[PDB]
Amino acid sequence: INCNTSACTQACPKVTFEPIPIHYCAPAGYAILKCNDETFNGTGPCSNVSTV
Amino acid sequence: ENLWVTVYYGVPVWKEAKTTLFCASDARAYEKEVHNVWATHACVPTDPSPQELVLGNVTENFNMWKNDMVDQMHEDIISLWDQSLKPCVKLTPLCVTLICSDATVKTGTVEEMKNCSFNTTTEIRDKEKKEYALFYKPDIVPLSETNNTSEYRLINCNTSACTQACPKVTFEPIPIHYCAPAGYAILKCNDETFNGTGPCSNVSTVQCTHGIRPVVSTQLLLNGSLAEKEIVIRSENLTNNAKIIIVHLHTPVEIVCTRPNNNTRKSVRIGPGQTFYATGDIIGDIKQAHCNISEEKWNDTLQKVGIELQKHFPNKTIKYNQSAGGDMEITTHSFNCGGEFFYCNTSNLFNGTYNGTYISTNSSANSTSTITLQCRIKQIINMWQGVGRCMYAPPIAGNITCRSNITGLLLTRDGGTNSNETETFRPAGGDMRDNWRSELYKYKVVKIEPLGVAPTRCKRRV
Amino acid sequence: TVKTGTVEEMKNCSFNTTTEIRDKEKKEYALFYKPDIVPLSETNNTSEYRL
Amino acid sequence: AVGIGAVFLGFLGAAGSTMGAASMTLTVQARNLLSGTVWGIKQLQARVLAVERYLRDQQLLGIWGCSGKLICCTNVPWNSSWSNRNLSEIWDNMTWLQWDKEISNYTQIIYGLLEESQNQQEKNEQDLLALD
Amino acid sequence: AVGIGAVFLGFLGAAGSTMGAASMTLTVQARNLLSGTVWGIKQLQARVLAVERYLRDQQLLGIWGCSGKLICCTNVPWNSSWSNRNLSEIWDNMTWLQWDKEISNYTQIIYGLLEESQNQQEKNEQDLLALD
Amino acid sequence: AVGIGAVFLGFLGAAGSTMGAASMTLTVQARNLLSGTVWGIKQLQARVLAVERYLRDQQLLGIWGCSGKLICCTNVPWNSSWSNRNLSEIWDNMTWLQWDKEISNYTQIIYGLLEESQNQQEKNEQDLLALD
Repeated sequence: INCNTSACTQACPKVTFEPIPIHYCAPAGYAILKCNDETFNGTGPCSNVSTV
Repeated sequence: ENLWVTVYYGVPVWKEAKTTLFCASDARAYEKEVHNVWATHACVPTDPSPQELVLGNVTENFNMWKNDMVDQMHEDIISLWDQSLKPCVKLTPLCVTLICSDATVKTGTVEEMKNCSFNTTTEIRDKEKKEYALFYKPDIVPLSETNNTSEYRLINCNTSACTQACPKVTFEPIPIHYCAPAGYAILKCNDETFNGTGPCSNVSTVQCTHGIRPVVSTQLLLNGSLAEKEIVIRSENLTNNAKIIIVHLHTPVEIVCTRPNNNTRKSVRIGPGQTFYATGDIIGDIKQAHCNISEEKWNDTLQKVGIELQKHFPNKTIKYNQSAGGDMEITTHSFNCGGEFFYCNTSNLFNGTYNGTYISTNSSANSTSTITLQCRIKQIINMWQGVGRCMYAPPIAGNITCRSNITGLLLTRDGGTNSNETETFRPAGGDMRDNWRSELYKYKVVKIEPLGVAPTRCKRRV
Repeated sequence: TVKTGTVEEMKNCSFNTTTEIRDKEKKEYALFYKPDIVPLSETNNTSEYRL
Repeated sequence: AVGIGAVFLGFLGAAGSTMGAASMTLTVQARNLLSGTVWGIKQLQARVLAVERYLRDQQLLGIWGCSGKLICCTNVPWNSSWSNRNLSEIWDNMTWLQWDKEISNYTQIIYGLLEESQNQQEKNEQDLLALD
Repeated sequence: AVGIGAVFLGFLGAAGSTMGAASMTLTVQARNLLSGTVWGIKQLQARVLAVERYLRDQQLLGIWGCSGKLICCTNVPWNSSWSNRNLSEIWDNMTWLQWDKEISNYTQIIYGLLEESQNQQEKNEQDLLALD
Repeated sequence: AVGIGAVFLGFLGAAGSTMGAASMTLTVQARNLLSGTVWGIKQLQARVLAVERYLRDQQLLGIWGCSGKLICCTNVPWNSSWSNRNLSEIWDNMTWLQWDKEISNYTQIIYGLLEESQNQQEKNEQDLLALD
């Protein structure tokens, strides 16, 4: 399929495709805040907030 | 009356140092062009406004030919030219046998371009395809081990493989500001007619440098900044004939360059998804690439250079002469106007000797004559005399025009014992640093040393 | 063999190397040591070798 | 005119006003000694140069005293070999840059004396608190 | 409450306790303002961001006074144009975050007054030691 | 001894001289805790390791007090569980490294008490200057 657009590399069969969980952190001097209110529609205030 | 020593922090003293300066672009060309512009993609976008000091009683020594800032700029230009050519096409598949004859476009001969035909590889490895393109001369060399037949090859096949310049990338001198890191400061002169060394009685600090342009040419600097009071002639040692003579001008002469013919542009598919752009046809008539300069303005700008250059060479008529012969890169004036790399023959621009009296005949009479140079063009250019740094400039459809203010001449002096009444000044240059040294002549970098010791005749109660 | 006799360790290998031009191949030689040289994959005991 | 917002808040603008007057402005220059893909090295090493340079000066002022005040009397008397000028000459005529050319001599000898005298003071303060 | 060690367990745990009570636990938050192949840039520039941020705040406190103490009164009068509230309102009702919304005005003017008043104080201390 | 520079100019020269004599040479080791293409990570991360480690120790001394004098009395009395020795034993017989191997216990408990007592002191100074 790809001969007319690019050259595809074979994925290294030793490499594994699995969603191992990832935690994101902020550097020193910053903080991560998260909501706790239920049925949060994605915008607006959260009356119960936590640092992590 | 015992005397006690004291210490102060944050005092204004400094010493020279070779730090790493940075950039600090103009922050106006940082739309999508940030990834397009050559020699700007790595720069930080900032707004380096000037500073109005003018320190007062400072008397700082400056030097231009021992400066290291220009060498850091040179290293940056080298390493950022390579960085832009990495992610696109290598022309190794083009290094084949080219069966080429004169183009003979539409019943008529064109002297400069060969119509080459070669077997290119399609996307599928098995099947080759016969393809053609109009290659210039210089780019093309006769092939070895044949009886003077019509078999040719590219210039660089026997030394290196040239990468096609990424056609999205743009060759334009977008201005560059250089800034010293924190803890250092940039000093600059303000005295007029600074000959490149010695004290400057009027000195200033700045967060970053003036908007230097990374133009590269030879035998005529162009699009540069101009002097303030008079033509300034600048050389490390005028008594040594090996030194370039940066003849910085006050008034700019204007040069107009063009390529009249209406080139097309065709793409040759090679390998998995790569393409190679080359000229396909010239849909029009045939031309001469040329550059135009006013004859009156050039007479004025050589008369005044004669006057200013006669001060250091008193009691002498001043004679100009053509270059000393060699390849196109050495003898001819280079450009990258509009993306095409011209190579203009500067004879008879620098021709004739102007009498020591310098009778300035510029007056009400009309002298609209223009001196017209004639220029070759290349595509496969070995940059900065590095054969491993070669690249292939893609063709550009349509005819080109390129206005430009000029100059500061890059002259060199010549003459034996025989003449001794007039000295022969030839065009010179082609080295990299001299084009950028002529705009970093003001600036100097100093390390602040904020810790100091002094007496006060007073003790710390304890 | 060198002028009458044979060096016991080295082989006078010959091979078709590519020139700078992709189309043209040139016949070339060089004295490779043994250890560096192995008989070719699945041939009838001929004098064909590979690195 | 122009004012302090350039005249020192740019940089160094008391460089020719003599140390009698240049010593008044010290703070706004001290404020500016810190504010700092292979080109990422041209930014990281530019950042780290400023940070280490700054700390290597605060290191000395904490060792000499008194500690971070920007002006300190040190209780270290002048050796005779250093005595070249009268105090009226220095603070009223010379500049800080000019004065650096003379006092750069003996400089590495001063810093040892300042360092040593601080240990004596700190030990003595412990003695006073112990006796008190 | 909750012990003071957990009142700023990582940070900010007194963010809603009013500045009368939040100012009593500053150290348990101040301690954590510093503790910091192309992904090596994602660690180095994360480290250097913390270091330069920290020093660029310690730089100001060493200039204003008194020097680094976590609480300093500054001998700079609270100008009338900044005077919007009585002290009973501030320290007993408003959180630090809420107060930042009001006092963020005039902020860059305060830092100049704090900086310059230190030079006057240090010069005065030089005068006192000279006269004493 | 011998001059302190000759003993101690490199590093650690008093590592076996008992705690009494080792406490005189502190500065010249304190001065040496801060000094200084993809292969260059062995320089950048070597630089940044020294800088962050240095600040992360100066952070504590500013929180405990008093502040960065290199010797501080803390006004925090010894809890009974820490009591091990008489003072004549420690300073006259034990080396600093030997003493570290004993008092390495309890260590993280001390730092909290030092941090808390500083807030009490600073609050008291606010009270005194307000009442005064």
